[PDB]
Amino acid sequence: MREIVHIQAGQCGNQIGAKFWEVISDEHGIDPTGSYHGDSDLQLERINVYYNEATGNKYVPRAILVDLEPGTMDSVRSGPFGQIFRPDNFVFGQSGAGNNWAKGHYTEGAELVDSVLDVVRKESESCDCLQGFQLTHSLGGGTGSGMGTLLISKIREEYPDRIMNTFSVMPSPKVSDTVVEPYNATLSVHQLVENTDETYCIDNEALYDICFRTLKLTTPTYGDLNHLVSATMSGVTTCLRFPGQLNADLRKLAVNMVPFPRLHFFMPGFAPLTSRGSLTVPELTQQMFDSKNMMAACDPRHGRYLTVAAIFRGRMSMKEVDEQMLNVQNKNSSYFVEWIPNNVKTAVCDIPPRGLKMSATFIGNSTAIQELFKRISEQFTAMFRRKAFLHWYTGEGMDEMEFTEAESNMNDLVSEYQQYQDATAD
Amino acid sequence: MRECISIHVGQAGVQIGNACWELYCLEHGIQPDGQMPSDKTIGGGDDSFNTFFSETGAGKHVPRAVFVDLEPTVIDEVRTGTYRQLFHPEQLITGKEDAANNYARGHYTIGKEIIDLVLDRIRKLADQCTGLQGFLVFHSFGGGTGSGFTSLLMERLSVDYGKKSKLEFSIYPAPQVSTAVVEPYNSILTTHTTLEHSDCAFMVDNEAIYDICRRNLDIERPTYTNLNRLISQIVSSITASLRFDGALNVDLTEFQTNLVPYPRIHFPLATYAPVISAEKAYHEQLSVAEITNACFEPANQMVKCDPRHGKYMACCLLYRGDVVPKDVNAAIATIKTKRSIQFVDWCPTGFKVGINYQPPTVVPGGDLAKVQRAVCMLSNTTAIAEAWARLDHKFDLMYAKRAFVHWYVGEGMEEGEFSEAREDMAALEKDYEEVGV
Amino acid sequence: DLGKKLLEAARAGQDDEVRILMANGADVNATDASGLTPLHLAATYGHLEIVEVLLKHGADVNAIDIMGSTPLHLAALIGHLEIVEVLLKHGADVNAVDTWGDTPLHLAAIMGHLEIVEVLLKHGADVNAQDKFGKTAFDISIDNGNEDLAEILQK
Ligand SMILES: Nc1nc2c(ncn2[C@@H]2O[C@H](COP(=O)(O)OP(=O)(O)OP(=O)(O)O)[C@@H](O)[C@H]2O)c(=O)[nH]1
Ligand SMILES: Nc1nc2c(ncn2[C@@H]2O[C@H](COP(=O)(O)OP(=O)(O)O)[C@@H](O)[C@H]2O)c(=O)[nH]1
Ligand SMILES: COc1ccc(/N=N/c2cc(OC)c(OC)c(OC)c2)cc1O
Ligand SMILES: [Ca+2]
Ligand SMILES: [Mg+2]
Repeated sequence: MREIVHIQAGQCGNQIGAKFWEVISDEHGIDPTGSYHGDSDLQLERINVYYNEATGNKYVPRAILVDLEPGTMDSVRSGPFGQIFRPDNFVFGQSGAGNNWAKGHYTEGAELVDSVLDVVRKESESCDCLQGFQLTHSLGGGTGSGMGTLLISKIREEYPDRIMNTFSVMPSPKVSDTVVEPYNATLSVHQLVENTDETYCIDNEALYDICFRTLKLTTPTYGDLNHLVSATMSGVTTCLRFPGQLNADLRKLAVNMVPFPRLHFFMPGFAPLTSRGSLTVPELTQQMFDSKNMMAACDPRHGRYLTVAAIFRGRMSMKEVDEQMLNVQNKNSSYFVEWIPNNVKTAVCDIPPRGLKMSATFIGNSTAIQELFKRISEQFTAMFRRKAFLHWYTGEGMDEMEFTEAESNMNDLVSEYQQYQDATAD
Repeated sequence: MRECISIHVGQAGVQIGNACWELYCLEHGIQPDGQMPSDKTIGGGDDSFNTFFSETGAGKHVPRAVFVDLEPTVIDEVRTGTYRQLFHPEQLITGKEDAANNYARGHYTIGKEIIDLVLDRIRKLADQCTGLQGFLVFHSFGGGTGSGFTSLLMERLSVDYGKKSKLEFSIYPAPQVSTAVVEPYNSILTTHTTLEHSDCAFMVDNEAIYDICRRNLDIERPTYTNLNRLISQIVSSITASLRFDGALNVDLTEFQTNLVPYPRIHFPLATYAPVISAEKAYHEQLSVAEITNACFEPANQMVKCDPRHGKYMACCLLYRGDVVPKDVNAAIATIKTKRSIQFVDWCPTGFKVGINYQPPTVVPGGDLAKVQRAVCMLSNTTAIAEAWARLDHKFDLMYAKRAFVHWYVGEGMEEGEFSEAREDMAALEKDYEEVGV
Repeated sequence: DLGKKLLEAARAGQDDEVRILMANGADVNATDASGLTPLHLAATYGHLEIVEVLLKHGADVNAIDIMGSTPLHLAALIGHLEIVEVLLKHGADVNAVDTWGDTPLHLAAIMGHLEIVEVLLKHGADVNAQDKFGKTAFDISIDNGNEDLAEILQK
């Protein structure tokens, strides 16, 4: 378990995926040319998890870039870390999807998925010890949502025993007022329940409420939202990129966080929330479980925690961290399930993110995530009751039963979260 | 001289095995390259330490140990450590993909890809022995390899080595340093599958060793290095009778004759004293009676339980150092009455005593202080069922909701083995209760 | 049949074709198999020009389909702010109720069209209107945790 093949699909997938490679390269000390200008050899331990090793001390990220829109190709190249990618890993088509989940999943994306799969093998077969894949994309679009979930199922058919991980961006009318996005998201959640082992729920609704109300940003931009996404993806992959004690394993993370196979949607959290260009141990643990620090528009005090993983970063005494985490479990014992003993794991890392001396990342499997799924389902039902724009989807060959099955699957997913939220151990 | 083979499985078994063999070399006078200056016979020997160390033609003393792990990270540090020149290179077996804290991966899917190679290397050490008497297996309860792969290994050793003995040093899980949430599952599954194939098992409660390091060694947050150094100190006191001259527990057959009255109840309790921090180098020297009293204090036990809550079926005392035999008899005579000690009706109320007149050896860098006399008590009491009761409760809380069960069923294991293992545990608690607890 | 051609013309947004058909006696109030009029489709697909044209030629601003959806229901759902105000300027029923108990205020709140929500309240949207499940527009904001929506409904 070492190498991880990163895949970014769509406009949102390539955008938030570019920020991921800019932030973690700063932490590992890698310039856009590829050289290692670091000051500590700790940045090269398990460096091959997200990078290949080329001649000249040049580290090449193990990322594959996908999008039907040809304009996204030049959007990454013209970035700061733009030319640290393989020209052979750019897979782009002629036309886009236009927020149509059917075009990306059945017609347009079906012609380009095999162009991506052959690039996945070249990265996979050239890996020493591959463990799994991670995907960044949005669910409200047509490419990252439609073709993204299709690409997941095609990869799993050729790598069944590998771990599938996704960073899914949930749609929200506060950031994108498009009425067909609840169609795309609901159809994609129907795919993510079956073909992924672990999914981080990054909610644009929660990201807007953080920039607008907490960060006091009047008109939040995508760069404002992606500042939180890049800061969250870095913390959740801290063990995956540094030694510490947890030796970085996507499988061991899933065995300890996913008690039931369908309930593999994680609620990420981060503290302290900082803007752009602008805390004690009892302070980090406090905000870590606060509703204002979660990247999913859900109140954790409305449900119960099945499993929780926390990553502390920076200079801090190991004993004090074990005291506060046990103390917060005492003051908030009613929000943890009593039939999963010792369901809170604490991780520590010496190297903090840049610009910060201490930080904390929250990875929670809480039943309160049903509030997010109830929201997307309510928007889906209102649109589907009136059959609005359904011809945009059935014209590409989709069956109307797929909409009824996708809504029925997510309603059952919400019902499963409620069953365990009310269960007792006695 | 009858040779013993030590087998180390998983990170816990390998790291504790590494510290154990370091302490063996300091106690026997063996250098990291394997040279033993006080060994007159070169190329062979009939001495007591030959039960653990073989001898090559060049005067090299090599442990009779095998290190196995489904991933190479932990063993690679033994391949490049201080004692890298000591172990046989072909006895360090490493895979590439571990069991992921999943019993099913270690026993069914991943473990089967290396099981035949492990037995062929074990066979090579067995062919070098003139009188192999048994095996010593070091593994964890909560790990995928330590639970799944060990049970598969124990099943295979019973077929190839039918009449040989097999002892365990198991690592009981503790939430303070636990790695997986499913460790109660792996602990119950490997116990049910290894119970028939094991003759005697010394459990090491990670929480018991954790509290001793905090309370007696003044360590604010004990690491794996601090725990393993104290564990190896107790493992050496247990296996010292196999490695030196004496008359108590001289071979593996005597271990179960003295400690195991019935096959299923083969979990003795180990108690060690004194534990004194190295920063108090000028401490007062405890007497034979004061360290003997400490053996009946629950704060010195290797498994957190209350011995005065149960009955004793066997009690063996192993002293090390400046110890006069008449001082032990006087210490027993008081403790035989002044302490609430109860033996079952069907056991002859006795205390077997063995004395080794060499004081314990401390490793450079440890946290323990030099002592002139120490004692390790091995006793089979029904109070150790409390450890199973605490472990079965966490099992019941999760299995009732079938949590994490799909991870096991997806790796060749059937769900019926879960219910079958818990029933075997309920009968084990019923075995201790029908004796007296 | 010009009635079937006026339906397709209002959807695709062919303004000149809509004028030609109405000149040849096309039924402006024709319906499809589900009860949708040209005013329903023009309001759904956001064709403000066809919306104002039909209303000047006898289109029923409060027509309903088999599910009881008015043109204002579909305009509040998809989010065509200008069409909503044009419909209201021609006497559209702001509190029309469909077969699911939903009003134009319910759909605008669920889909997050805050600008349309503010317009509906100015024209007299009943905030006490309950759907088939008893939810009001206020209940939707509280249950969804939409602080911006609840603030608007607390004028
Ligand atoms: N005392 C002590 N316990 C350890 C040590 N290393 C691991 N453990 C215990 O072992 C348990 C986890 O099992 P491991 O041995 O680490 O895992 P494994 O046997 O390699 O099997 P895998 O899951 O496949 O990695 C934890 O509960 C730890 O408490 C150690 O060095 N000393
Ligand atoms: N947080 C965040 N969300 C984005 C970004 N870009 C697009 N989105 C969201 O993604 C949705 C559009 O999907 P998109 O990826 O552009 O379509 P695709 O090309 O088919 O994958 C909208 O609802 C946006 O809110 C971004 O950079 N950051
Ligand atoms: C509820 O019980 C538990 C919860 C989480 C546990 N470990 N958590 C992780 C998290 C990781 O990255 C975030 C790892 O890096 C990929 C990771 O590598 C092993 C483990 C462990 C638990 O026993
Ligand atoms: Ca010799
Ligand atoms: Mg291991």
